[PDB]
Amino acid sequence: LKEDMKMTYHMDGSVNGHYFTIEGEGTGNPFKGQQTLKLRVTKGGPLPFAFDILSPTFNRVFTDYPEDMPDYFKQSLPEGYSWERTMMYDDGASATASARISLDKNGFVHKSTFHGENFPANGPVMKKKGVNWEPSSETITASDGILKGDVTMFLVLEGGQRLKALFQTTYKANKVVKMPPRHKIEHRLVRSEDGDTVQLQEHAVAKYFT
Repeated sequence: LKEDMKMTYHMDGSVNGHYFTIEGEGTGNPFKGQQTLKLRVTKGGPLPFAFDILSPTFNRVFTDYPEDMPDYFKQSLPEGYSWERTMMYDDGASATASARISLDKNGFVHKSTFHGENFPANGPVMKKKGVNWEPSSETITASDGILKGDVTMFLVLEGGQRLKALFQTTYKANKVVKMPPRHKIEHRLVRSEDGDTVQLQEHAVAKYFT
């Protein structure tokens, strides 16, 4: 690892049975928990839903961990880890996702999938009324060599509303690492658009409870 890393992204996904592919590149400082991504829809575009439902799928290596806390994700390198995720929305929509994080000569390789269903046809997701996720705090717990993450998510929508979702994730390293205590990761993710390339910026900091 170094302070200036590169990443590449490939996602195959679908939402309400409409399939798409996204590719892109990123840079970040994994020690400061900072990453900036540049993503392009290469098949199935333009997306007929709010991009925000995909953005958390696009890497806890980029988490600022305290020096004295075991860092599950950085320990996993160079082999890396994978995760599986469920996302349950307050409107009845639901989605699953998975990702595998590894390293080649250029930097991180991020390969993900996404499957979303039952987003209401006339609702803010399918009408593209997402703005940004509110900052959130994911609780991370350790058991039997794997981590589980739990976070209640609020998508800010146009017109002042919010849509709630429950995200649950299981993070699985390839090898045995030193396991952390129960803790939280504070996430701040911002999306920006320019009719060509979607930008995501995330800052993430791990901290002890209390």
